[PDB]
Amino acid sequence: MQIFVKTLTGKTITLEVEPSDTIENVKAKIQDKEGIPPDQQRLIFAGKQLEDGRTLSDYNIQKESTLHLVLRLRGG
Repeated sequence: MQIFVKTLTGKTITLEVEPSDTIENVKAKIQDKEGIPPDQQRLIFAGKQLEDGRTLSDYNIQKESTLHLVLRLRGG
């Protein structure tokens, strides 16, 4: 299924995922399209952060959901 990943800069990125993919998979696709390393990416959906060991299905993310991508704070 497809899902929408909205960025801080107002851009909308389009992904093709499968329910069983883990959150680290999704950040990794964001990297091959935008170059943003996974360690710097935060996925927020409905006000709640998404965890790398969890799956898209564990958060009840369905077709055409809009996931919000927020960048991590400064760490040095």
